[PDB]
Amino acid sequence: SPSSGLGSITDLLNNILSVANQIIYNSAVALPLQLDTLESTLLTAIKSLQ
Amino acid sequence: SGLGSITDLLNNILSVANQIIYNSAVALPLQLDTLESTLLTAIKSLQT
Amino acid sequence: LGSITDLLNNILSVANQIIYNSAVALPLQLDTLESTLLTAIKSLQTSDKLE
Amino acid sequence: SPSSGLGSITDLLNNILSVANQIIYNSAVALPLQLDTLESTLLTAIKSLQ
Repeated sequence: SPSSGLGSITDLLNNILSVANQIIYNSAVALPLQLDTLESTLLTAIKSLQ
Repeated sequence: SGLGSITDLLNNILSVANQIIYNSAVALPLQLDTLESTLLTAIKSLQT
Repeated sequence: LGSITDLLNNILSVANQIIYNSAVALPLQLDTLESTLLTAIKSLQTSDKLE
Repeated sequence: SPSSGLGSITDLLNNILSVANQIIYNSAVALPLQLDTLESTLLTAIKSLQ
């Protein structure tokens, strides 16, 4: 209903898209980076044994 | 169910999306830290 | 109802599944990874006391 | 594009759907694959002292 209905719906959809964009950053960049760092830390501690 | 209920759906989706931010940016990273620490101690108990 | 209502219902549905994956399935895999590794390390100690 | 197509709204819903899907793949498949690859690497590093 002019023009706010389009505007209010458009604004929520815009919020949701920015959050999902952040979630895809967390899952495809941040966490994979955290797991790589964790692997090598532990991998180093284990090789530190022999 | 006019514009209002669609606005409820949107709020429900936004709220759930927020929970997913918590899980992925807070809970999982913290779980990984706790795990890293537990294994680090155990490996270290082999050393000394 | 309806096209937008249908799309939104789908999105929500995928979202609830993402909540399960990230709050239940992944933490379970992390716990099991921890358990499995601790067990490898530990059974190794138990293998020290002999030979 | 004709107004009947809804314009702003329709593209947003498609993007959010596309992203949600990629998030599903990352949490259900990619991260699990990386976790398994991690566990093997560490186990193999342990297997190599034994």
